[PDB]
Amino acid sequence: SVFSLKIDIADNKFFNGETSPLFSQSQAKLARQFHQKIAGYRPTPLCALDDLANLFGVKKILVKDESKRFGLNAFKMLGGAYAIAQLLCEKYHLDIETLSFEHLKNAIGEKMTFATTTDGNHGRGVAWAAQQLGQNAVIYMPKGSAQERVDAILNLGAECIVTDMNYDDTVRLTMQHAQQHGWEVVQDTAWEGYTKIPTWIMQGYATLADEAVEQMREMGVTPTHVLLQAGVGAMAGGVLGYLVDVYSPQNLHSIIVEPDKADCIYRSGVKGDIVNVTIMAGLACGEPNPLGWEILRNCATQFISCQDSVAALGMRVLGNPYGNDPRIISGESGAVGLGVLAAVHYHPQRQSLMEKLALNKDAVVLVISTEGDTDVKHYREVVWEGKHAVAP
Amino acid sequence: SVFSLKIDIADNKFFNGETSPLFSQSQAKLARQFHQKIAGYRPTPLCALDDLANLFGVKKILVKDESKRFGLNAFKMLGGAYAIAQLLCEKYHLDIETLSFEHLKNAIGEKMTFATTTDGNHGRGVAWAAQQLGQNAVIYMPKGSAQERVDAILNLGAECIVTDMNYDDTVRLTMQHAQQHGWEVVQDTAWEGYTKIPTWIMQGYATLADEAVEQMREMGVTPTHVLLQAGVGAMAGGVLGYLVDVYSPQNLHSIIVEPDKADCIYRSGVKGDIVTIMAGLACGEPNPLGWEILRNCATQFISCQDSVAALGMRVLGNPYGNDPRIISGESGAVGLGVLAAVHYHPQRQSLMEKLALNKDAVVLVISTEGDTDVKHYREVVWEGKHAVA
Repeated sequence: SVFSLKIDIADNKFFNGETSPLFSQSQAKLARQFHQKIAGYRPTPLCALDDLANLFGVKKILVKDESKRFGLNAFKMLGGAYAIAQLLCEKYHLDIETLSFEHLKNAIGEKMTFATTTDGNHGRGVAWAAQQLGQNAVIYMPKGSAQERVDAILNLGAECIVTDMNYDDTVRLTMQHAQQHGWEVVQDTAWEGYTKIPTWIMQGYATLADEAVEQMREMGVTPTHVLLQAGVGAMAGGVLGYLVDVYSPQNLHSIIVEPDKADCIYRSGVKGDIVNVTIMAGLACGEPNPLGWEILRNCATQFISCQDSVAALGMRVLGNPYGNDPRIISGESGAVGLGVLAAVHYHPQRQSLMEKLALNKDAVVLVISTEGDTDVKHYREVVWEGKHAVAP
Repeated sequence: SVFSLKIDIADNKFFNGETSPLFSQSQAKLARQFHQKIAGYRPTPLCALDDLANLFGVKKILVKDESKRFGLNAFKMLGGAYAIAQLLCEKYHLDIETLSFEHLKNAIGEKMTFATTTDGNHGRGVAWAAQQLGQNAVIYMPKGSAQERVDAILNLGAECIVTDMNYDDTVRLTMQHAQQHGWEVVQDTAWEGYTKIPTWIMQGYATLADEAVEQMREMGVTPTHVLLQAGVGAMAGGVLGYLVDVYSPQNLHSIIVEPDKADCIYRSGVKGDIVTIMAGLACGEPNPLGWEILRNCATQFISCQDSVAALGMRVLGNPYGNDPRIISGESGAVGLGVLAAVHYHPQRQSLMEKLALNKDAVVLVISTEGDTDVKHYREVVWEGKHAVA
């Protein structure tokens, strides 16, 4: 059926192609060397959706499936565990490059307590790392957070306090308690006086991009496009930072994807300056991450502000593939990049939307599925019950 | 996670447990012998939905996947091709056991013309068999029929006429033209003076039942339940007829499943006498031959809301846990849809008790068709068309 879902596309007028000092091939290779030492490491699958690509009128659609990332069901621990390891190594005067993760688990020293607010995956990665390394974790979640996500954190030995307040008021509470008790704040975003931890996080994320590049080279393919879903822009910034260093920013058509109720990067993209703004878990934004914004402002090709139901489409399209394509389990925020492609294909303005996005029969499109079914109830409501339908 | 879809359950008050020697084991095996000889024959998969069973609170859910029935994407050829072969052997003094497709496809001489009305699957089976055996087919389809289904018939070398009338009015036109030009009417239902062809069709359908029994006995399992979606009850009658001969009609909890606006068998079950719908489950009047079997041997009849089928499609297409994926059309999935609707229903406990569904239940389900209309299929599974709320 032909349907019209809100897709706003805006060219990045502030593009300059200046690559990053903090986020490149070398730091990502370092991070992956670290990840390669953790029990249960395995590069996550890069799935070829050949039949969907032929339906959509592109050459290839490739989906990085991060639901396979160590049983955490999301990509987030790549950064969270890396930042936590770095912090511990720093406190114990250890060199993270010359030791194994197991060496770190049995490390002796003063115990740290990590404090975080999360709407799902970030807190879980922090809680996971804290437990592995014998440290403590205190994770706060906003009002209305799903009990399953709370329990995922509790099952990792961390305290998990569900507040009566929204996301931002909970961050403030995390910061205030951490000051009071002498805890270490671990957030995936940056602000003035707080750039060190978010940098490690973004460098850690780049492991998934290094894996994808290797896998693409093995396949003998070169991407022309990448879609990156962005909350504050930590993943987008870190992942694009890596890919832009490999491919050049002129020769990679990067698209940043946000839901329209939290399109903080999209709005910043039009103005050029930082624009400050419930949202699908994962893609919340209040203020854009300033470290990530630097990379996106410089190197992102386009920004998209899309309708919420676009993500739900993506969940379904991945969950019940076309032709003989492989099946992928993708949560709301995980699927929105793929959703964009599905939404463009059924759109009346298919032809001009494709031309705008420079999609054609030669396009090799890289998509990141950032999480699996982290809320199983919401997942099945979408894919089985048809909740958040296209028309409704 | 909580939703109430209408699923009317009625015990069969007219149950007597009288099997049908006519639709039993021996006739199914005879029809299977015929299908076995057809190039590319392979029994259709019987998929174990173990993780779905554990979620729903039953021992096993087994799904007969008729989307693998040759390249037809539906079970229907099993009856249609068998009946057509029997007609040809009768007319041209041939032996069914030694019948050569290659010989009939190329032979010169007298040819039959087979006339039928379909909403999709039946006519495609008739067209397929006509092509394979060197005969002619003229297929009529009602107003609004999907162009993909029309093309599928045309691709088989048949004539396909799309009318501006409903299903029933198209059947009469088929009968009028066949009488006028001397064609052979091949319909998958019965009326007075028209039972012989439908009989073969129902016996042919039982090949899927014979296959599933073989597969279940290879698995070492015994089914406690079977859900059968019924249009006029030809598939149901033929399949249950077979199944109750194998397992006895007392030891097998059979549930006949019908959509809302076409519940002709359900209304006949409550009364006791013969009384544009999702493709394949149109009725109007029940098949008398099928009705005799269901009245006798069916444990229960279900009249369910339309969206139950759309649920089944999505549940099959995007499985739970590590279960195998199954592509199932609207009518194909409605049997599985009932199970998923019960599970999420407020009255789950009293629905399962009413259906004798428990932790020991081994539930056999038939997926009668795959994605025969791909536009519709993807609208349901991707776009969320016919949502639960």
